[PDB]
Amino acid sequence: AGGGIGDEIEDPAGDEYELYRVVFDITFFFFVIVILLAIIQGLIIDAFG
Amino acid sequence: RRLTAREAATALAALLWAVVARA
Repeated sequence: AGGGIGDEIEDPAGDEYELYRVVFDITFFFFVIVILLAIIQGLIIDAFG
Repeated sequence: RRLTAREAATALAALLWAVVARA
């Protein structure tokens, strides 16, 4: 997605579990995308170095 | 752990160990 699931869900603004879903989305987004693609980038970067 | 007052009065221990506002 490049942006987490949030473009590929129902809108979570319904009252039940809104904040629960939002921490879920943002935690998923942050952790997997930025940290692990950065791990990959840094690995080949350190390889050239 | 209680919606509106979740981060505040529902769980202050984890709110102090970390500082989240949605759990």
